[PDB]
Order: sequence, then C-alpha cells, then structure tokens
Amino acid sequence: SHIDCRMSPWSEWSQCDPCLRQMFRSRSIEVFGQFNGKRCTDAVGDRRQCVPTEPCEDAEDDCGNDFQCSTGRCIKMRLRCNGDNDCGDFSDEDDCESEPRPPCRDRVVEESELARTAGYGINILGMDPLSTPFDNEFYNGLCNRDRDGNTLTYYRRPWNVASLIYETKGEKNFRTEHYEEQIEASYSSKKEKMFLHVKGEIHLGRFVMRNRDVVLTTTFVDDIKALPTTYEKGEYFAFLETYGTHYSSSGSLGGLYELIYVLDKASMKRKVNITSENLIDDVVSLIRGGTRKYAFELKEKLLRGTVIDVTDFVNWASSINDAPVLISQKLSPIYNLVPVKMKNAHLKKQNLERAIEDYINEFSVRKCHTCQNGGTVILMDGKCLCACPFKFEGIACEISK
Amino acid sequence: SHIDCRMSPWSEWSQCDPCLRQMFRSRSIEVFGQFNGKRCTDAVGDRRQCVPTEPCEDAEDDCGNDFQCSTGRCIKMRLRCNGDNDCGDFSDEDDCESEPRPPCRDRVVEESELARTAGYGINILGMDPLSTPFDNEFYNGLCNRDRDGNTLTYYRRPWNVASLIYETKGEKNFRTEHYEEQIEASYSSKKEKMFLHVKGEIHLGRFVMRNRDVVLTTTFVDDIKALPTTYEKGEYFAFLETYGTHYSSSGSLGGLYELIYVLDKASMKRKVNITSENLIDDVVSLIRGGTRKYAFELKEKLLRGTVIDVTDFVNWASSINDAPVLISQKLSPIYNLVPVKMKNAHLKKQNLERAIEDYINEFSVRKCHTCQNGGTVILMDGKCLCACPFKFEGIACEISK
Amino acid sequence: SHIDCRMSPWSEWSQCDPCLRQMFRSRSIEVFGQFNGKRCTDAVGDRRQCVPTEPCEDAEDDCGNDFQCSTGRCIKMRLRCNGDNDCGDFSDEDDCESEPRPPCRDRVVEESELARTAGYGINILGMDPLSTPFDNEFYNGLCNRDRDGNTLTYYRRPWNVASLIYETKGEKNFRTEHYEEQIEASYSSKKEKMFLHVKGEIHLGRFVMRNRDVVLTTTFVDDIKALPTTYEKGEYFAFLETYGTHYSSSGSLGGLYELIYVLDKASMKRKVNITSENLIDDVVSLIRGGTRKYAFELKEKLLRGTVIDVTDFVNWASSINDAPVLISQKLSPIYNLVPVKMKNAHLKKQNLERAIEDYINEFSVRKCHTCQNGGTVILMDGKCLCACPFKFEGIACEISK
Amino acid sequence: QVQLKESGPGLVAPSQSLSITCTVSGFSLTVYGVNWIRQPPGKGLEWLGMIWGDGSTDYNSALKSRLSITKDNSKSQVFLKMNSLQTDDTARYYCARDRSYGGSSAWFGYWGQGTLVTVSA
Amino acid sequence: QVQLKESGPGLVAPSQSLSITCTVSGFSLTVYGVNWIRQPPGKGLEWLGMIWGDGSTDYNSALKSRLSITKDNSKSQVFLKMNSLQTDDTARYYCARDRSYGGSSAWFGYWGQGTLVTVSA
Amino acid sequence: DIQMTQTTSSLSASLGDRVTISCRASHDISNYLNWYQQKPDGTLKLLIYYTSRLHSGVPSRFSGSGSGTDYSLTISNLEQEDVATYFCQQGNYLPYTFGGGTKLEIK
Amino acid sequence: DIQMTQTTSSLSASLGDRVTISCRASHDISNYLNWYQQKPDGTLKLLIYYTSRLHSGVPSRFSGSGSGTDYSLTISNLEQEDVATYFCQQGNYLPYTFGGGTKLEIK
Ligand SMILES: *[C@@H]1O[C@H](CO)[C@@H](O)[C@H](O)[C@H]1NC(C)=O
Ligand SMILES: *[C@@H]1O[C@H](CO)[C@@H](O)[C@H](O)[C@H]1NC(C)=O
Ligand SMILES: *[C@@H]1O[C@H](CO)[C@@H](O)[C@H](O)[C@H]1NC(C)=O
Ligand SMILES: [Ca+2]
Ligand SMILES: [Ca+2]
Ligand SMILES: [Ca+2]
Repeated sequence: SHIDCRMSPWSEWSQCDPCLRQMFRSRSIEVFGQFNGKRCTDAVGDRRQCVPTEPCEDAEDDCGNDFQCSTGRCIKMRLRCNGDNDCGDFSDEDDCESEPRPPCRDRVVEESELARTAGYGINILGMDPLSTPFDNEFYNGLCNRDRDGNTLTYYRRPWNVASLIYETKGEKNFRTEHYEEQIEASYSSKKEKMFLHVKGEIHLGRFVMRNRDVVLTTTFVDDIKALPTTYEKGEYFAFLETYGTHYSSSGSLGGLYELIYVLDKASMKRKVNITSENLIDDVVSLIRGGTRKYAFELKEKLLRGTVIDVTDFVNWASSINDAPVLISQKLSPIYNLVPVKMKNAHLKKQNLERAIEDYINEFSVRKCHTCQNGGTVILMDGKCLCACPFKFEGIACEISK
Repeated sequence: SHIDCRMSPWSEWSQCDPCLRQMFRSRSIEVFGQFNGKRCTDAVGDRRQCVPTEPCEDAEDDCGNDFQCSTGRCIKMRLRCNGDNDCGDFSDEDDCESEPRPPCRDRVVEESELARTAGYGINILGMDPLSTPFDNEFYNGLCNRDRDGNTLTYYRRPWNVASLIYETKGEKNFRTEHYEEQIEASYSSKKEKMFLHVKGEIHLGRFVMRNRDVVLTTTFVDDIKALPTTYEKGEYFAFLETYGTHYSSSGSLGGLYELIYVLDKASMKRKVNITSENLIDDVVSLIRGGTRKYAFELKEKLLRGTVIDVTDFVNWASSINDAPVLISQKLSPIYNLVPVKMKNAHLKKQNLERAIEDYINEFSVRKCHTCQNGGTVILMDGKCLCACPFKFEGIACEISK
Repeated sequence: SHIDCRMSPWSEWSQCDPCLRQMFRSRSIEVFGQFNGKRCTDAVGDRRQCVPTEPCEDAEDDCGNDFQCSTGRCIKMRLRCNGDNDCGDFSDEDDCESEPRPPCRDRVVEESELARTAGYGINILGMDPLSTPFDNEFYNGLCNRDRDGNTLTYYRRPWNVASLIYETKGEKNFRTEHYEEQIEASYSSKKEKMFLHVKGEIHLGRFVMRNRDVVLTTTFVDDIKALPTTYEKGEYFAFLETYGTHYSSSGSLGGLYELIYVLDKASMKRKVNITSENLIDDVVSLIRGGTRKYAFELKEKLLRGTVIDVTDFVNWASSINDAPVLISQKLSPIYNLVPVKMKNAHLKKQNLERAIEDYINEFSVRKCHTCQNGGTVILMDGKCLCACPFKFEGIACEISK
Repeated sequence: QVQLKESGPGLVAPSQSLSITCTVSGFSLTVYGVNWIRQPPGKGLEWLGMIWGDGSTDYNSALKSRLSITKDNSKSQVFLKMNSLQTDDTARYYCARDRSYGGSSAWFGYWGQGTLVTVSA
Repeated sequence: QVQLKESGPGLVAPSQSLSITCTVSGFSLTVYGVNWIRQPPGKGLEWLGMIWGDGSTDYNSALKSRLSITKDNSKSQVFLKMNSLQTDDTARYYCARDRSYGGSSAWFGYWGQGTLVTVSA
Repeated sequence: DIQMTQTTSSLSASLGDRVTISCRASHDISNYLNWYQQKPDGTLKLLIYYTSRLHSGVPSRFSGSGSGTDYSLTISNLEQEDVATYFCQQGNYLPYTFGGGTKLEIK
Repeated sequence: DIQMTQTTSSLSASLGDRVTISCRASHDISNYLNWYQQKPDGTLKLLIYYTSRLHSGVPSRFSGSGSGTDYSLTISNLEQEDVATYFCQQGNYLPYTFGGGTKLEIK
C-alpha cells in the first residue's frame, strides 16, 4: 500500500547555555514516505530562549606582540604596512606612514582565479561542492608565482595552497559490445544486444592545500565559536548543512562528457502464426565545463552519431580554459580545521565527529523498503522511490509489459 | 448521482484578545463536490470584534548597544555610515557625519539578479514558487564575490546566501519502445504499440541558504507578530496560504522541456467478414524558461518530429541566461524562520507545526469518492474529478467505446 | 405543450429603516419559460420610501492618532508626504512643507500594467470577470520591485499583491482517434468515426493577493455601508450582481486556443436495391487573447487544417504580451473582504453568505424540465432551451432524422 | 418611538430567586442588544451584563456565577434570573440599549423606566 | 478582570506537608506562567519557584529538593507542595502572574491577596 | 475595572451662570466618555457621547471636551430644568464603570 | 545571587516635596529593573518596569531613571495616599532578588 513519514518522540530539554541563552532538544526519523506517501519534514531540532544563572564570561587570548586586526585575526608586525591585505578588510593599510614596501618588488604578476576559490567543502551525500572555508587572499609576505604555458603569464600563489601545477593532458575510452543468439527447431527465436560507451576527460591543473598554519575566513571561525559546548544533534546538523562534512585537500579541474546507448531485440515464432517483435533503445548524453555555446553544440552533435569535424572539439578545448569544474577530489574531514587556540576546541571536534557519524546513519538508503523484481531504490529529499528496468513499468516495478 | 459539498458546524468562540480585539472560530470540511456537484467555498474561519478586559501591554528587548533602525530592526553600530543600506529604508545613511567607508574599497562588482530572488517560498500542494521571505539587500559589511566564466564579471554575494556557483552542464535522453503481436488461425489479430520520451535539462547555477543568524524582511516579521497566541485554525491557514508552507533552502536554475507520444493499433478479421481498425494517438510537449521568441519556435519544431538544426537549440540555451526558472528544490519547514528573541516564539512554532499538519490533512484527494475502471482522481479548487483511459470516455469513466 | 414563467406572491413588508428611509419585500420564481414560452423578468425585489420612527444617528470610531483622509480612509502619519498617493486623491500631498522624500530613493521603477488590474471579481454563474475591488495604487511606503527577463526592466509591486512572478512556459496537445467496422453477409455495413483535439496554452505571469490588512477602494466600502442591517433578498442580490460573488485570489495570464473535428460515416446496402449513406461533419475553433491582427490570421489558417509556418505562432505569442486574459482562477467568497472595524460587520457577513446560498439555489437549471433523447439543457436569461445531437434537430429534440 | 418596561415581582424572600422580564417595543431584538443596570439607593450606577442580538452574552465578574440572562425575540422580551439574594442586592433595576448588536464600545442611548426591588424576610 | 485567589490550611505540624491553591481568573493558564513568592515577617520578599504555561518548572537553588509545583489547566488551579518544614518557613505566600508564556526576563504584573502559614514550634 | 472619580459631589449656582463638572479616569480611554442626567423620579437620559458629540434631543447649551485622563462638562445659562445629578462613564474596557455623581442645585 | 542594597531604610518628608529612593545592584543587569509598592496589609503593585515605563493604571507622579548599575525612583508632589514601602527587584539572572525595602513616612 502506502507508507507515511513517521518520527520518534521528543527527547528532554537540556540545561540553559549561559552565553547563547537557549536550550535544545532533538528527535529522530523512523520511516520515510514511500509509494505516494507523505514526505518527511526533516524537523530534527528544537530551540527556545532561557535565563542563565551565571553571567557569560567569554574571551580569547590577545595577539601580544602581534598586530590585532579589527576582525580578531592576529597577524605579524612585519605585515603592518605592505602591498597586501591580511586583516581581511584592509585594516592594516590604514596607517602606512611613509616609504611603502611592496613584497613582489614591481614584478608583473596576476591574481590567479583558479587558485582563488580552491578548497571546496563537499557534502558526503550527493557530492555537491560548497564554498571554500579558506581565505585565499592572504599571502604572508611572499611572492611565489608559477607560469602558464598557454598565456606565458606568471600567477601569484596564495599562502594556503601548497602546490599549483598547470598541465595539459587528455584521455578517451571507446568500448562497444555485440551479441546475437538464434534458436529454432515448428519453432524459432532471435535475440540481439548492442552496447555503447564513449567518454573522455580534459585536465587543466591540480592543487594541494596546506595542513599546518592555515588561515580561515572570519565567518567560519565565528560560526564555529557559536556552537554549544555539549552535544546537540540539531545545531551540529545545521552546521554540517551550512558548511558540508568534508573539504577537498587536493583536486583537479577541467571537463568531461559521456554517451551511453543500449539496444535490445527479441522475437518468437510458433506454427497459427504467432509472431512477436520487441525493440528497445536508450540514449544518454552529458557534458560538464566549457562555454555554453560550444559545449551544447558538441553535446547535440554527439547525439546524432554522424562523423563531425575536429574544429568543434578544438573550440570546446580552448573554451574549457574559462570555466573549469571539479572532476576529481580527495576529501578530508571538516573537524580537522577547528583551530587549536580556542575554548574547548577538542570537545567541538569530538562533537562534530559524532554528529557526522549520526548524519551518515540517518538519511540512509538502508531504511527504505525494498522494491520488487530487481528494482533500484533511490532516496531523494526524504522520500524513497524505485527505479525500474526496461521490461517493467509499474510504480513498484511489478507490472510487466 | 451528483455529490454536493457539506461542511461541519462551527466551534465555540475564543476569549477577547487584548491586542487584536477579535475572537475566532472554525469549522471543517467533509465532502467535496463531484459529478457536476457544487464546489466547496472553503470559508473555514470567522472573526468578530470584541471589547478586551485588559490593556494591550506588549514590550520587547531594546537593541542595547546596537543601533535602532526606524523600522524596528536592531543592527550593529559599525554599519552607521557605509556604502550599503541595512535598515531597509536607508534609515542609517541619512545621518552620515564624514568620510564614508565603502566595504569593497574601490573594487568593481555587480549586483547579481540571480541571487537577489533566491529562497523562494513553496506551497507543499501544487509546488508553486512564491516571493522569497528573505532580505537579500543586506550585506553585513562584507565584499564577498564570485566570477562568472561567460562574462568575466564578478558578482557580489548577499549575506543570506552561503554558496553561489555558476556552472555549465546539460543533459539529454531518448528512449523508444515498440511491440507487435500478430495472431491468426478463419481468424486474425494484429497489435502494435509505441512509446516515445524525450527530455533534457539545462543548468545555470546552484545556491545554498543559511540556517542560523539570518535577516528577514520587515513585512514577514510584522505578519508573524500579528498571529494570535492561542491556536486558531483560520488565521494560521491564511498565513500558510499567503506565505506558503515550506521554503527552498537550496536549488538549481535553468530550463527544460519534454515530449511524450503514445501509439495504439488493433485489428481483427473473421471469415461474415467482420473487420475493425482502432487507432489512438496522443502527443504532449512542454517547455519552460528562456525568452518568449526562441522557446516557442523550438517547442513548435519539437512537435512535428522533423529533423531540425542545432542553431535553434543553441539560441534557446543561450537565451536561458536572461529568464531562468526553478528546476530543483530542497524543502524545509516554514516554522524554522521564526525569530528566537520574540514574545512566545515557541508557542508560535508549535502552532505553525500543527497548522501545517492540519492543512496537509485537509484539501486531500484521498477523501474523493473512487472513480471507475481504474481512473485517476485529481483535486482542483475543491472539486474532485476523474481522468479516463483511451477506451472509456465517460464523465465518471463509465461509458465504454 | 408550452410552459410560461410564473412567480410567487409577494412577502410581507419589512420595517422602516431609520437612515435609508425605505422598506423592502421579495418573492420567488416557480418555473422558467420553456418551449416558446414567456421568459422570466427576474424581478425578485421591491422597495418604497417610508417615514422612520427614530432619528438617524450613525457614527463610527475615528482614526485616532492616524491621519484622516478626505475620503474617510485612515492611513498612518508617516505616509503624509512622499512621492506616492495614498489617500486615493492626493489629499495628503497638498501640505508638503519641503524636501519630498520618495521611498524608492533614486531607484528606477515602472508602473506595471499587469499588476494594476490583478484580483478580478468573478460571478459564480457564467464565470465572467468583473472589475477588481482592490486599490492597486497604494504602496504603503515601500519600494518592492521585480525584473522581467524579456525587457530587462524593473516593475514596481503594489502593496495588495503578495506575489508577482514572470515566467515563460507553454503547452501543446494532439489526440486523434479513428474507428472503422465493416460487416457483410446480400448485405453490407460500414461504420466510421474520427475525432481530433488540438489545444495549447501560453503562460505570462502569476499573482497572489493578500488576506489580512488589505486596502479596498472607497466605492466598495461605501456600497457595503448602504446595505440594510436586516436581511433583504433583493438588495443583497443586487449587490451580488454588481460586484460578483467571488474574487480571484490567485490566477495566471496568457492566452490559449482549441480545435475539435468530428466525422461520421455510415452505409447499409441490401438486395430490391436499398442504399443509404449518412455523412456528418463537425468543425469548431476558438482563440482568446493577443492582438486582433495576428490572432485572427492564425484562427483563419488553423481552420483549414493545412500545415502552416512557425512565424505566425511566434508573432501571436509575441502579441499575447499586450492583451492577456485570465486563464486560471482560485475563487474565494466575497464576504471575506468585509472590513472588521465597522458597525454590524458580522451581520453583513452572515447576510451575504445566506444571500449567496439563495442566489445559487435560485437561477438553477435543476428547475428546467428535461429534454428528449439525451438532450442537454442550457439556461439563458430566464429561458430554458435544449441542445440536440446529430440525428435529432427538433426544438425539444423530438424529431428524428 | 422606543419604549421599555420592566414589570417584576417587587418583593422576594432573602433566600429565593428573582425574575424580571423587560418588554421592549419599536425595535426588533435581532439587530440590537439590551443591558442591565442597577442603582443602589443613594449610590451610583453599576453594570451587570448584556445580551447580544445573536444570543451571545457577557456577565460581570463580580456576580458572574449567580447571574443568567435569556432572550426570546419572537415575544420581544428579555429575562433576568439571579439564584441567590442578600440584603445588599437592593436597588432599582433598568434595561437599556446599545448602539449596535454588540462587539464595540457602547453608549446606552434609550433608557427604560426601571422598577424598585426590595428583598427582606 | 485578572484576579487570583488563594487557599491554605492555616495550621500545620512542624513536620507536616503543605498544600496551597492559587486559582486564577480572567485569563487561561495555557499562555501564562505563575510565580510563588513568600515574605517572612520583618524581612523582604523571596522568589521561590515558577511553572511555565508549557509545564516546565523552575526552582530556587536552596529549596530545590523540597518544593513541588503542579498544575491543572482544566480547573485553572496551581498547587504548592513543601515537605519537612522547619520553624523558619512561617511567611505570607503570594502568587503572581508572569510577564509572558515563560522563559524570558520578567516582571510580575498581577499579584494575589496573600496567605499566612504558621509552623507550630 | 477602570476607576472613575469625580472630585465634587455638590454644587450651587444661580440662573444665567455657567458651571463646570470634571471627571477623571485611571487609564487612557481614547475619548470614550459619556455624560448622563438623573433628575428625580429616576428618569435617565443621554447628554453627550464620545466626549465631544451632542445627542439628538439635547439642548445646544450643553458642551464638553477633553482628552487623555481628564474631561469636563460645561453648563451655560443654568435653568431650573437642569437641576439633577450628572454621571460619567467609560467604554474602552470591560466592565463599564460609572461615576460617583454630582448634585447640582440652585441656591 | 545578585545582592541589591537600599541604603535608606527610612525616609521622612512633607507633602509636595520631591523624594528620590536609590537602589544599587551588584552585577550589571543590563537595564532590567522593576519597582514595586507595598501599602499596609500586604498589597503589592508594579509601578515601573524596565527602569522607565509606567505600568497601566499608575498615575504620572511616579517616574524612574538611571542606567548601568545605579538606579533611582523619583516621587513628585507627594500626597497622603503615597505612604508605603518601595522595593527594587532585578530580572536578568534567576533567582530574582528584591531589595531591602524603604519605608516612606510623612512629617
Ligand atoms: C537498478 O535500477 C536500474 C534502473 O535503470 C536497473 O537497470 C537495474 O537493473 C536495477 N538494479 C541494479 C542491481 O542495478
Ligand atoms: C491516472 O490518470 C491517467 C490519466 O488518463 C490514467 O491513464 C491512469 O490510468 C490513472 N491512474 C494511474 C495509476 O496512473
Ligand atoms: C449536451 O449538449 C450537447 C450540445 O452540443 C450535445 O451534443 C449533447 O448530446 C448533450 N448531451 C450530453 C449528454 O452531452
Ligand atoms: Ca599587509
Ligand atoms: Ca549602511
Ligand atoms: Ca502620500
């Protein structure tokens, strides 16, 4: 029949947090809606204002001999007046007395847009990238650069990125299959299948971030610092939803495309001439990266299957330079970025770890009810649904025709 | 027969509200009109003015060290004079002492219209987008930006949006099926069916909203504050109708189209020569997004099935950039946006949850009387109706021919 | 047999209204005119001047701290002098001391014609749109705006309109069916039927009105205030004819067209050579919206059934922008708009509800006598009439040929 | 013309129930309401309750438990019943009219004559 | 018309429990909270406990293990249970309404009348 | 439960003289005040409503105005018909509360 | 437990004089102070809340002022109906604490 969304009862309220002035509670989900059921609302948290008993005394150690930015980020005194912004809002450039001293010393370099957004946060479910937690405009008084062969231009490297290699390489793959079986004795039968798969990838560069002495944006540190000390499922789930669960410590950029074709045929004759002819096709195409003029042109040219000129491949190749995507990642957990110099940072790391494990445990395909006749179960926005093969077209993949 | 709408008796009046100076009562719906019946009027509430017993004494915490906007919203003191509007009516820019300090510091940026409407409110029934409850003109004194590959232009990012990535990708699909049965022994029989399906998507960008520390528009907070303290079904149902029941926490933008074609054939010869020929056709096309010139031309070309050039597809894909739509959503309940620091916020949240649940329970197709011969029931403006298959053309799917 | 209209005797006089100085009475209709009978004059009310017993003393609570417009409408003091008209006759702008302060503050916005007439009143019988009760020139000192993709211009959004979304979408459909039976044994028989169906829609935008704290025109409020305190059927019927029975709380705009083709053949030969041939044709077209040049040309081309070019479809789709219609509605009862702060407002709501029940119960085709041989009865201006199928062409569908 | 009368029993025992029937004329009761006011001797007025046009009613908190008001618009009269009696409950009892059927700030426009009730054993 | 009435035993044994009832009028307990306050003779006031409209209870640090507050929103009554009394518990017990539904900085707008409870020594 | 207070309880004046009667409230009633007249034999009549308007059937000599918590009623050209007792009433909050009353005689 | 101290346990003045009662808090309570008045036989009534706000039903003679840590309640035009003891109570951290209490007399 039909199954509706059901959730567990509420838990008990915690004590009042002396700084947030709130108390929290949480529940769980038992079953997702399936088969035209009600999808889940995903309300797993609760919060409410309270009155503390003791006043909230919150502080962090000052820089000391280091400069104190207006956002709280400590920078060294040698960076007080130079050619770069380190406070994040040009707080250090407002008192340049005399004799400016740029670090690169008049050399002609450019801000690389490829490395300016490196370090995407990645959600583990769905693999959708998010905005980088690092602040890639900090240079730490260095002038590290790197040369791009296509334009013969030298691009400055930010502090957080430990490696920036521009390299050109390409790949391809082309596999086809064909079967044909014929059985007859009156009687007859003919079967035939055909498979296509084409895919090729274009690489532009590859980066590796740092591990020790990194600099994060002010907003990420403030969002971390507002977390409750104890373990509250709702608030840490909200943090995970906002910033993802992992961040890419290394990756590549470029583009790719695909083409998938399936053919199936069958017949059966008896002799009262009974004849049957079934023909089934399926074509899929995908393309990522490049410019929305050449890319979609090539996507369409690929579908018709006629032989095309190489110029469009070259045009898409040259346009891949202006809108790269993230083709390969290597994830690292987000709690490794919790700063050492912080109140109860270790407890925040433990809580984040347990909350990531819990978040993986929930929203799992494993609680969805199984389909019938070899269906495939996909979870999409709190509602289980089945995927059926070519032969079956029922809602539960049970109607055969 | 014909079924007419019937509605439940009223409940008891509430006590006089000291501030609204009104009382409320509510009723319920039992049966929708069906089979040329009378549709329901959906007047499920009532209000009458009264005389309160106690004076309306309502107070909320003052800003304290924060600035007080003329619209009632507390903002930080550092935002007194800069290059942006934060109170929502330029209330802070009218008293600028001297030396304005723009946050971007002479950098050239553009206001993205794509991000100015993000966070659409969505009614759970019908999935119709509404106006966004958020205020995306608030920047909180930051100059976060991001680059678009096609135009080499940097767009500044609002405060509420936590992620905004411009990306190029597309999809395509083409599945066809064909079955054919022939039986003869005199006697004869011939069958033929054919299914087509074409569908493609174009993606433009993707956004992620925030969870904690959001800023909402003044009208939304005013309409929230006007809610009754107790539970009145009519007023909360009206709020849910005006503002929807869920809001888009993340989604994708672009355009899409579809095409569905079904063919049916039948025959039978006997030998009293009795021969019959049955032909049933149905073609459906849809298209959303782009500009009103290329899109309709492409839609009309798709309907014929003739072979057409790629230039019109490219024209339409290029025109998607100026009139995108909302292709994917991720719904979150509306009661999560209730500001924490407000009188009786938790009571408002509990009541909003109960009202959403009751709204889902009402206006349900499951109450409609079942149709005949496997027809499909649809609810449309408080009137149930049946949809019939190819062979049956009755009002209630009862006439077979 | 012919049936003439007959109406019930008068009711008893009401008492004398102290302010209207009139008394009222009403009657009912028994049978509608049918079969060349006398049509009903539909005179259901009566009134005559009288002499009151008490002096007319009517007063209402003043605005108080708020400004009093010259028409009586109370508006807040902060809207006294700006760039917008709020009292409805620029009554507040004639005492602007100096330095007018527009709310938009140098932004460029335009007056949207689409949103100036949103909220049409709809009579439940016949579904004919009427003038909107709302006043869409009132902005309440805000500068909400929105962008149109086709023209890249921002249109200001009125206070009463709670949603305004420009979107591009269209639909198309083509269903055809054909049956053919041949039976022979001398003897002969032929049957043949052919059905066509073409329909498409164009979408332009969508609007949603408000429910709480709306602003109506003064004429609607004054027409409300002239109603008798008690229940008089004639006066409330006249009100419901004047302002309709419902108002559009949400709808779409655009245009659409349709086409239906029915074909019939028959034969039966026996051998005394008896031969019969019956041939029946049916062609209908419709078109609404757009400009009277492209639209009529398209209607003429489509009717011939020849294959036409796409440029006319594109021109008509372009002209749809300048003359839209209401393609979708969501009716709400008219008594919901009675202002709360008024003398005996709840009595007016109850009486309007009873009057709508009485108005639906009367003027119903259920009182019309049934036709013959599956005829369809239509009511037209107090005169029942019958619709006959193909074979029958009598007034009462009684002549068979 | 608008006129009101109160009738009444006049004398009752110090432990029984009182019953007063106020008869109105010149205005239908469906679109108006009627109030009740008593004036203790050598004292000021005091409000007791009202009956709306549609049958709703409001009572004074001071004597809400032992007060009841009933209406019958067909016969055009309003009843008042008090379960308990004391020697303090000695006053002249009026019936009045509002500016509407209820639900708004009111001023009593037309007054009735008012009868005197004394309670003693 | 908001008012509160209080009822107490009056005389309790030096080792016998309390039972105090504070009935409310003019408002519903579902959207308001009630506080309990006692005033020892010769001294100032002292805040003792509170119950929210929801059902949550707050208690003073010293008398946490002794106090107990219960609510019956059907009859609009509030109970106080204190056990193992001493001779210092003799005071005037008030009940006062909270500022809001509960869970925020508050002022007690409407007070009760006052009940004195003496513990025999 | 608003407590209405009238300072004086008696006053004396001659024909052709004007006098003034004051009535004060606890809260702010937003110009919701009414004045009555209780002549002997228990005839009660409405004189003024909304603190400024004149009831139909009342002589124009009667006049009264005020705002906030203080209101007054002015009697000009005192005549022997106006020997009665005048009360005030509030209507902004329930339950409605009357006034103490001032006896106005001729002496 | 925040301790609030009222130094003047008693004060004597005459009618029509201005009197100021000072109440000093221990911590910083962020402008969250209230004043209560206690006539004899144990009647209580909130006059000033949030350190400057008149409760509904209270005459305008009472007024309060102060910020940060030091507050004061000022009574102007003293009458014979203002002989009571005034309390200050905070409401920032629970448990709430009241002041010592100052008894006002008239000489
Ligand atoms: C899963 O679903 C797909 C639908 O395309 C189907 O082909 C496949 O057989 C299903 N089962 C498995 C094990 O993949
Ligand atoms: C739903 O309605 C469609 C419309 O014709 C019909 O074909 C179908 O059988 C109905 N039921 C289901 C389960 O799809
Ligand atoms: C209804 O009226 C139409 C008018 O064209 C007619 O064709 C039809 O036979 C009538 N009856 C029914 C049942 O549709
Ligand atoms: Ca620097
Ligand atoms: Ca600003
Ligand atoms: Ca104006």
